[PDB]
Amino acid sequence: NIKKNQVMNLGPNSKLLKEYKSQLIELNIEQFEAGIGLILGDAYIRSRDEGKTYCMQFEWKNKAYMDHVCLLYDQWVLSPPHKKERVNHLGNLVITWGAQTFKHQAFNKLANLFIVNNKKTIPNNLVENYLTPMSLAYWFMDDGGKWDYNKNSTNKSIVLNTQSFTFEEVEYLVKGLRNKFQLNCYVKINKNKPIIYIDSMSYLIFYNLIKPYLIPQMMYKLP
DNA sequence: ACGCTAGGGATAACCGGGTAATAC
DNA sequence: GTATTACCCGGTTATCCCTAGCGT
Ligand SMILES: [Ca+2]
Ligand SMILES: [Ca+2]
Ligand SMILES: [Ca+2]
Repeated sequence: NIKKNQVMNLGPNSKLLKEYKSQLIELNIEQFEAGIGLILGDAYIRSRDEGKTYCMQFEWKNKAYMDHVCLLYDQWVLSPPHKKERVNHLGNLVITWGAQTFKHQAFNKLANLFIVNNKKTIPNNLVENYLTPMSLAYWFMDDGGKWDYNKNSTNKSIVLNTQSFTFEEVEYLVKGLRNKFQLNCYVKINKNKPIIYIDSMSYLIFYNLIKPYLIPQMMYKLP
């Protein structure tokens, strides 16, 4: 076998890299479980072939989170996160951090769940059959936040920013969250698009499930 | 008198395209 | 010359927080 340190700065078509890639067969349980939450959240899973391999591309303002995800997928990630500096239409500078895994058939398992016929969809019983506490944690860290951002608020209600999904898809996600994790949640409307509202009653239930997996610099998102 | 939420707006992300670097 | 592909880019906007001023 080959150590990552030996390949991480070779060319894309380097034979040693391909030999390093061939040693890896599957995502570990943690990378797959977190992957579910990430693809529900801020993650871009893509194929350049016809579904033979997939990679995940990442972009985040939060560098520490980017770092944490890169460490989680360490064996799949050759490069540190690269700084992305861009200029707005208003003239403002915008900083974010970019990273990607290399492409690999091990990522097909994640893609098969969501990417059917070249389009990001949600399967019927996704939450019920796949979403673990770890998945929920990464989903929250990607899409999660407060319902009440007022200073000195007593409201402990959570929001999951699911605006890219259809109303029907989000309803199914709600049905799952309620049945599997006993969360008192329902669909609400922002910009004529769906979000998931988790009531303040269920705050402790939600927080206890995800606490093992969240990082300090993502705690600001919690009420 | 003030908890709460619909609506605002500049991002913080998603999404594909291009290319520099091996192999043959 | 062609295939290969990880690390960038830049086009876009649905996010992701902030708050007006509604409702009681
Ligand atoms: Ca998202
Ligand atoms: Ca996010
Ligand atoms: Ca988006």
